[PDB]
Amino acid sequence: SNQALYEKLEQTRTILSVKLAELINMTTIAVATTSVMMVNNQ
Amino acid sequence: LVTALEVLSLGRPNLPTHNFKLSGVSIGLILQRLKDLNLTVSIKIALMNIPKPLNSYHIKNGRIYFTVPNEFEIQLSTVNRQSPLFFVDLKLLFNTEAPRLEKLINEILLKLLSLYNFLHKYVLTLQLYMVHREFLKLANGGKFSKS
Amino acid sequence: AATLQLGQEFQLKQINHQGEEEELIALNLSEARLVIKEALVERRRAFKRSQKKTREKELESIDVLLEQTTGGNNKDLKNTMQYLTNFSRFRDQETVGAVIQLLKSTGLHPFEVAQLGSLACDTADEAKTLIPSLNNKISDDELERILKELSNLETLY
Amino acid sequence: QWKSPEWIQVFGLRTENVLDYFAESPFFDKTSNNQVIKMQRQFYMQLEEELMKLDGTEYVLSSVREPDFWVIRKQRRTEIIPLQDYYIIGANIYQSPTIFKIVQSRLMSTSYHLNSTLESLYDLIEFQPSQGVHYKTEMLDKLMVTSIR
Amino acid sequence: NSTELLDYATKLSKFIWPA
Amino acid sequence: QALDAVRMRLAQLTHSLRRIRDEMSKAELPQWYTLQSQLNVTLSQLVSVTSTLQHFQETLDSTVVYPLPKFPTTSHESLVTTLLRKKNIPEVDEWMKYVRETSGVTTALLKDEEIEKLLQQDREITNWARTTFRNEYG
Amino acid sequence: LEQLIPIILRQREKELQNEIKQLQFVKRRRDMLEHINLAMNESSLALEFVSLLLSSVKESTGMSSMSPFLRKVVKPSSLNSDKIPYVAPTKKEYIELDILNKGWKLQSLNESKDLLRASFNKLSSILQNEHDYWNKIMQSISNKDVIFKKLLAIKYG
Repeated sequence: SNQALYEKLEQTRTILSVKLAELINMTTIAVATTSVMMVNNQ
Repeated sequence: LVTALEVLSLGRPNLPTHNFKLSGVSIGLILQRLKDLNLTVSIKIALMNIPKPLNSYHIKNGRIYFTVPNEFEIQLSTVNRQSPLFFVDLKLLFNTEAPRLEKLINEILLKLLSLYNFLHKYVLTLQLYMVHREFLKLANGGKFSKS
Repeated sequence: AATLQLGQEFQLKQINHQGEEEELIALNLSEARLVIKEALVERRRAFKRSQKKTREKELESIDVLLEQTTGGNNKDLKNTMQYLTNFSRFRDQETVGAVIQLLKSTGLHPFEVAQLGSLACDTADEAKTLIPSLNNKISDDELERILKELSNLETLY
Repeated sequence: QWKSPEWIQVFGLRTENVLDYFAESPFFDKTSNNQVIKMQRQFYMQLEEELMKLDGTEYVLSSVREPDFWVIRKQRRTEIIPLQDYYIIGANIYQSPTIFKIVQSRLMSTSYHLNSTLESLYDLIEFQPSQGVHYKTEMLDKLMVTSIR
Repeated sequence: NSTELLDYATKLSKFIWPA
Repeated sequence: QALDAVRMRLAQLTHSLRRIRDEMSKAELPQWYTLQSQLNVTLSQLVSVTSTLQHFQETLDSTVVYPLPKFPTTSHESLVTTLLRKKNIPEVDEWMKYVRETSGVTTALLKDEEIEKLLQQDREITNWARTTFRNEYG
Repeated sequence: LEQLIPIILRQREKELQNEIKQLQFVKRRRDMLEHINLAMNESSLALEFVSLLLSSVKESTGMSSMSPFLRKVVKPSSLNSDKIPYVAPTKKEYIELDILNKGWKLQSLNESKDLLRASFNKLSSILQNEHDYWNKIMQSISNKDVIFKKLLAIKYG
């Protein structure tokens, strides 16, 4: 049952970090409002 | 001249009294209507053969509140009120005991003499199930020997 | 063969259990997955009713929760669900209704439109070569248009 | 905008009168053939026939409905290439739709409203590491059933 | 009084809504 | 052609928002997985519509749409004005102008003629940031 | 008179005769209904506008998204299909839009910072209280203290 914590936890870490970099790369570039809500949802 | 009297009386009341939504934006006599309803019921109840345990009653403001003692920290008293009268034998009733009970009495009432029977039976059961409710507590509590 | 002449039980004329006449029901590998995955849900509700008194992980997990429902004698249906899901590009029954609206607009046979919706093609020659029954029954430009609208209806899930 | 009800009752609501109304509008061009006609006067189909002789911008009628919805088509003749399409609705001047911008507007509204909901729900979130997210007479009935039985 | 209505109500028959 | 998909995505938008309305119409809020899922569907529909809208912005601005004589306008007139109202809701335009006032650059800097340099600095900081992310991910 | 006793009874016993003779979250639910209500209104109006705008070039395919009133109002093969010169590139050559973009992105940054700080506070308090709970559990489990099992139970006798 620990392998589910390996894959699941590691997936949450990759989504957190990579999604954070995608966030900062989308904060820096009705398109503006869609950027507001995409950033907020990230 | 009507509109002249209207502007004399500040405004034009035919507009709000004729318009609906515009009208949507713009006590002792009622008390005497309840006493007139007991005079109609009191003569039909006065003519019919009221059972012996129901000869005592108190005509309340717009209703007939009659009692008979029992238990369960209360007294078996009910409030009755209806409207029809043309039929002497059967008498439709609208009563309440002092959600299921309301529709049960509005169910057995919508069919004078029936009311007691049902109620009697109910009381009986509640006196049995009194007994049952006691026996259970005797079966669990101070039950030394069960044989 | 593949010449619009199937077997006896697979003829265009079918009869239901009530005695009425019904056309042969041909399904493509799009709604065919949503119908099995659909009915298995109400089957799970029926199994949990009498009990009182990314895209692959959810697929296999739901197939396990439904495998617990059945008596462990129909795993080829779950492997078939993995086959369809691995070969399916459609989703949601609304878009499927649009696809039926685009297939029935030409006036073709149910088996033909099933082979149309079940295969991924880019040109009309692909649809005419993979489907030997369709070679002159419908225009090529209309098939290319259907493949364009379908190409806009497919989304990577 | 542009409201002029005084010129409506003195001349009526006809094709020529509408040509004069749009001629009085600020959207009228000085290089139009109608202005050339006005210069020739100092020196319904017949009007279009006369407009076939001159060269320049044009205001050709499109669709005839009485008395409300008329189309005014400004077109620069050369083959005739159009310019803009005007519409008269209740003695008012309407602009070209340009669909895309309008399609932006509605979406903007929906987005903001959704944002409102998205905040409101986040105000009711209870975070627990073991519980997750949180959001901050029968026996008497059976007695009466066995009683009436 | 009626004297104000006999001389004021006569001007209410000639009047279109204001524009 | 594109609006054939715009009507479908807006239809799924109305269905999703109606489902969220049904989930929020209860006394106690249900599970959060369905709420967040429906919200993700809503955002997917909005982004899906805005993407195709921004892709076809030069074609829609090259045509005019107004009803034909085949239209019951003699009975209803304000409705036809509502169906082709370019004017935005006063809330989106009002708060739009307010945000334009609370953006750190107004028309007084338009008179100074100086925006492309600030944009250049912005893009440069995008490059620096992306390089720092390259290293920190390395 | 049978219509006055109910309303008077809902708006408004002998003691009253002599007395007159001598003389938090429900609001949030409503906020949900209001916001989602406005979103439903704008979405429905947008859908109707897209369908009616569609009805100009339609083969009746896009009239299927209408209401029973819009179908009898609008007609197929109607409206204007005229074309005008391009207006988008002339507006794109201007630099009046980048300002708004920068502003909205800055506001996005600020809001993100605020929400992240609030979550920092909440998770901080949660970590404090839960850490106190763990520090209290350490004195109730090792190998001498017995413990059993969504809470922790314990048998005495």
